[PDB]
Amino acid sequence: VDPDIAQVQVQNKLQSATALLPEDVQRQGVTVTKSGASFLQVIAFYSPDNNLSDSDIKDYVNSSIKEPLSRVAGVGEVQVFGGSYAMRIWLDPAKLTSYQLTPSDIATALQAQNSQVAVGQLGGAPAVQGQVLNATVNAQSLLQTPEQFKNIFLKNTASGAEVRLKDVARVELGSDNYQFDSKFNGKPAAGLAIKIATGANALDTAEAVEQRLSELRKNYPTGLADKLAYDTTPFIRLSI
Amino acid sequence: PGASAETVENTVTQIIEQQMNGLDGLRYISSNSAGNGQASIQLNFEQGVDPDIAQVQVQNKLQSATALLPEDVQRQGVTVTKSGASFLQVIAFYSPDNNLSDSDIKDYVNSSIKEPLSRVAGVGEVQVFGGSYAMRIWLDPAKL
Amino acid sequence: TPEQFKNIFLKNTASGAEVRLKDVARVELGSDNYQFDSKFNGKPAAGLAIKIATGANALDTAEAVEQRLSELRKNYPTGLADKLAYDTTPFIRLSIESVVHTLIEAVILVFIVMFLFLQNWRATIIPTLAVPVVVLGTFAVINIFGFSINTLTMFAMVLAIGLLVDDAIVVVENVERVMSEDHTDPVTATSRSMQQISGALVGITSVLTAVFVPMAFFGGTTGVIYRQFSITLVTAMVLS
Amino acid sequence: PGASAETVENTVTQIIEQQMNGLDGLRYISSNSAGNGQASIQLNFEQG
Amino acid sequence: QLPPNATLDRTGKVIDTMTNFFMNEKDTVESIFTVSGFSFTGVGQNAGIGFVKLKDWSKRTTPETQIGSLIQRGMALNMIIKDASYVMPLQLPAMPELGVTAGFNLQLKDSSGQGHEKLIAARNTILGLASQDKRLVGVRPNGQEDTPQYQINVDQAQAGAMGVSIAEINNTMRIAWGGSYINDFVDRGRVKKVYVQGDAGSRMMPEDLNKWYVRNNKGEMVPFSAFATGEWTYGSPRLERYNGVSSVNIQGTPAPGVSSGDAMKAMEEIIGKLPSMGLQGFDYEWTGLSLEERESGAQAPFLYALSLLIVFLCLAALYESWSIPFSVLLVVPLGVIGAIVLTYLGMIIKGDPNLSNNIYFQVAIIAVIGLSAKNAILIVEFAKELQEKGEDLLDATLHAAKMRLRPIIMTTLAFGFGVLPLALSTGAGAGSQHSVGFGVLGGVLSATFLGIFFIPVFYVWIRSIFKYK
Amino acid sequence: EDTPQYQINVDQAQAGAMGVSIAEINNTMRIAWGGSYINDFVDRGRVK
Amino acid sequence: ELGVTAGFNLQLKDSSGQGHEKLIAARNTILGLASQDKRLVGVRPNGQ
Ligand SMILES: CCN(CC)[C@@H]1C(O)=C(C(N)=O)C(=O)[C@@]2(O)C(O)=C3C(=O)c4c(O)cc([C@@H]5CCCN5)c(C(F)(F)F)c4C[C@H]3C[C@@H]12
Repeated sequence: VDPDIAQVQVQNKLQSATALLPEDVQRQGVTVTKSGASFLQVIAFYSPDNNLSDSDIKDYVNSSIKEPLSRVAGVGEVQVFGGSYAMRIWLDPAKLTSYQLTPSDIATALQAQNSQVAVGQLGGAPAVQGQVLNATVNAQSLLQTPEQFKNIFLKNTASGAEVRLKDVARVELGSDNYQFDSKFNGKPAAGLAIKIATGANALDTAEAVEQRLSELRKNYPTGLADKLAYDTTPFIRLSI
Repeated sequence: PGASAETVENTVTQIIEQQMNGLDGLRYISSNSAGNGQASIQLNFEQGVDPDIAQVQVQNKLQSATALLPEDVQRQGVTVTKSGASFLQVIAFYSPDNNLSDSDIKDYVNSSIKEPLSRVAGVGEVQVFGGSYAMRIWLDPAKL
Repeated sequence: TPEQFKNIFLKNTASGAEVRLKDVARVELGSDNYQFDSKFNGKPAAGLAIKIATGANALDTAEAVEQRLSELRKNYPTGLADKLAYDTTPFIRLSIESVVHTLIEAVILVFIVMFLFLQNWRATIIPTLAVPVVVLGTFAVINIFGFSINTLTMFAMVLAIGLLVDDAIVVVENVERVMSEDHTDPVTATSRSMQQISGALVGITSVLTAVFVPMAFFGGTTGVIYRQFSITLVTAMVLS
Repeated sequence: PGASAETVENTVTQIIEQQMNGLDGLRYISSNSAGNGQASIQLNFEQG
Repeated sequence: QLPPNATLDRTGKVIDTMTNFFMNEKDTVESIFTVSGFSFTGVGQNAGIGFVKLKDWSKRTTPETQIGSLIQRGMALNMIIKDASYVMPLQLPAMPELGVTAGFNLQLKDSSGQGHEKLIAARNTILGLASQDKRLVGVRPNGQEDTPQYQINVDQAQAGAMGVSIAEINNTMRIAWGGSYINDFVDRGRVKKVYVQGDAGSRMMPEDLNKWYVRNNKGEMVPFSAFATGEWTYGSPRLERYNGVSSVNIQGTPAPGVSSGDAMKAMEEIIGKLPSMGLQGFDYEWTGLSLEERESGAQAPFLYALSLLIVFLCLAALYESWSIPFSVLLVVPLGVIGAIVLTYLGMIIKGDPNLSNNIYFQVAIIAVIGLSAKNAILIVEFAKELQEKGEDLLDATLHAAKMRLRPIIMTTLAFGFGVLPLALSTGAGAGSQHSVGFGVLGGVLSATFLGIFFIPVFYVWIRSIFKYK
Repeated sequence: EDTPQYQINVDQAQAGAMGVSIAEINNTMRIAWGGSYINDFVDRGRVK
Repeated sequence: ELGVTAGFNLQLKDSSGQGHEKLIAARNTILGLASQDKRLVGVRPNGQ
């Protein structure tokens, strides 16, 4: 049975169950993948001097190394075990009771505040006679920093005082998942796996990855090293 | 929507673009990110590649990529089309004696002459250069 | 109707006055899209641009488009007319027809060369009769393998006329000489002539088929062009 | 569910058939909208 | 193309000056269809396109009524219409499937990562250098150009205090300044759309924002002015990427007497000056038809070599020798000389950029090799037979040449008369026909006047070195 | 293998006297103990 | 695969948007003349 045809049939059937899925599940997104090539090699990105945390490196591989490695010839797929940062708000139950607030209120204040405004264009299509200029109106309204998140408005006290997010919660940039601890050699670590592409020489793809990696090490954050935790190329070279 | 050419690029463009790097038979990729919020990615395959099967492949790569898209982008939908290079024909509809108006002409080509031709054998794409009647409500800010 | 949208009820004010849609807005039947202004000969017009599907004959698609339009015109409103502003199909036909004119011209010119050398109607006719069989047969073989009639296939047929008459010419040139030397009958000479002529016949065919065979193997767009010439040429030479 | 045939034609069937263009091999499209709330659009393709 | 931030109305004024010109070129022009707001490169109020249908090829025989004559006169539009950035008339590609317009397409890649500004600086050096090369016509950036934008900044803090949601402001401002499709009505049995948007006077200028109000949680009306402010900014309307790297597309056309390859080589030389001038770290790639041009020229040396080899090996198997296949191979240059010579002279005399090394020329050379080989086999096969029958080599070679001459000339001349029609074609498709014809015809002529003499001589030489039996 | 787990048991009637609504109780806990993903934000050009 | 039952199938199609009651009116006129014509036998409306 042709693999591609099987995957597309499944995704198409999947389109008929999504409305019936819980909003939250839908929000994360549901993925369909297929069986295929084995991993040629896994590279472990680790901090020898304990300078960087796991969250930090998984984020670095994700924002930096994943895409340059994908364009390397022969690489069908690049997978990273890991994820980036998330903004985290941890709430004191007591501090909330003090100001008559409930977790839901904090949620409502966080949906409104963190939004992207969309406006339109100055000229406009059915424009007035004698319009000379058309431009684009854009509004920057999203929040990017932790401090912006802590100043978010919640309520005004009877005294007229201001209760913001900082008052009832601790706001930090933190990990997306706390479920897994990954290390290489007792040191914080993250892992990236390479899958060879169809109709390819692994021996040659492997050499190409090595050379791309060579260029990216120069721009590494302080304290990062890269080494191989898995390699299958020695087997194949030896067998030939 | 509401995003700059630079956010459309890092958020949507490059993320979609990296998923499609390992596709079989891909000659080259060209991409565009625009200030209106629109992103476009064109993929060119090598002679020999069946177009029907290549379409099923891109779509299979995109199901995982859509997750990593921002939520407002997923909400607006992501479109995958087999694409052509040049128009074979451009047909003009017009009034000689001006006994018919353009809004009327444009409506008749969108309601009566477009779908049948788009469904003519071998046709593929059909673009319209006029519009269709719509109910337009134009608000006064003051009176509101 | 737009009146029903003007009577939409919105609110009541404190006085108790009803606020309907007309009060806050103007309602009109307008347009879905206000983006483009299209004109034909400087006058208002609408247009339909058609981009053909992959894997299809432009000529055939064009006829179908027009045939559907023939049925559509009967139900047209009184003012409507339609013309083709941009059509590429006419050149394509004129290009196809030009080459067929060239083919006919070449056959006539080759006949004359042969007549100038052969000098007998009887001698000249035999090589000439080969041309209908070789060309008709090649067209047949090529359609078994899915090659259409196009400029490239047709250029190859024109290139082949001087080439496919060679075996025939090398046969009758000799029978004719044999006879003027030995004064033998048409059948005796032909059998003798055929013994001396055969080594040459196989050799000429072999060279002429082998030069054109490596082209078909080359891939890419250039390969698609090369294989039109090589299937036609190779088929023609074996047939000859 | 609960819909009139007219409501299924306006709200459901027409919206869908409008997106049904650009299909390789399409001989014809036939559709039905009914009082039991159901719409069926059948698409017939040419041989091969 | 018009200047940045242009209105649809300003674009329609230019398309009218353009349409008047074509509608007045009566001898060569039948019709025009125009769309303002649409372009292949992008949709914007500034963009525009026109489809011009010329008169029947029959009615256009004079030089003035030719296609390039039209294009050159229409290139005066750039100078006439001051407002527009560019007004460029462009021919279709030979195979329109492979492109929109003929010419060259290139991508300048920022391989180093220097910038977007740096990249545009490079484009503009390349643009002015290309203006000053006489082998080039109409070099232009393809794509949108940097435009002034209007940036609105909303103070989140004051928004929180007045009590207006940033999410709500978006709702009020998305429906007001842009449109919103809400629901559907039926017109004549067909569902249409209902749109809500503000009136044109309200959405025209930055000051018009002040006319709109947003309701707070207390239910009051708060001016847009209270929570936001606007500044005019400058930026890129659209960013382009080629193969994972940021790029710019540059498209142009060869000048009237120059070939496509020559224009391509001129551009690459210009890019070479980029480092010396001071912008370094820039790379380029070819795309579209130009990519393909590059690739086809490349495959030709391998094609010629492989074809020569198959002939050589087949001859050995057929004739059980190694020496004789070499004698037939040696005569091959004689035919190929005429082919290149007619093409080059022809181009010079005829003034034709089309008569050059192209795919059609390559098919012709293959044909010439087969012709030369065929001519050589006829003399040589017969010679070996006589030698095998006891004749001494010189006598046998000489006898063969006389016996096989009339046959050889007659066949060679018929291949020549066959391609004379291709060579002298005046109709649609003539350029392709000529490319094949001249190459084949030249080879015929050289083979007949030089190759025939050389076939006996090389055979004698090889056979003397390696004696039969 | 099966493992020990913990069940909260909410009395609607005690809550009713208090005034509290069931879905309010349910919502509190989902966010408090469970956690919630509200919306995306941009940091360094990547949406998180 | 074929439910036609060896009967000519005619799809009276309202292409001018006259309406359903007008489409039915047209059908009624067509079915009258058909019954009258000797060549045509058993021409029946298919739906409801
Ligand atoms: C994002 C959270 N999490 C991140 C921790 C991952 C995630 O949860 C997903 C999912 N649900 O999709 C998974 O894939 C995962 O669960 C999984 O399957 C793993 C493995 O099995 C695995 C392996 O087989 C071999 C190696 C290599 C081979 C050579 C040396 N060791 C490694 C490696 F060490 F590199 F990390 C792993 C890691 C996890 C990742 C999980």
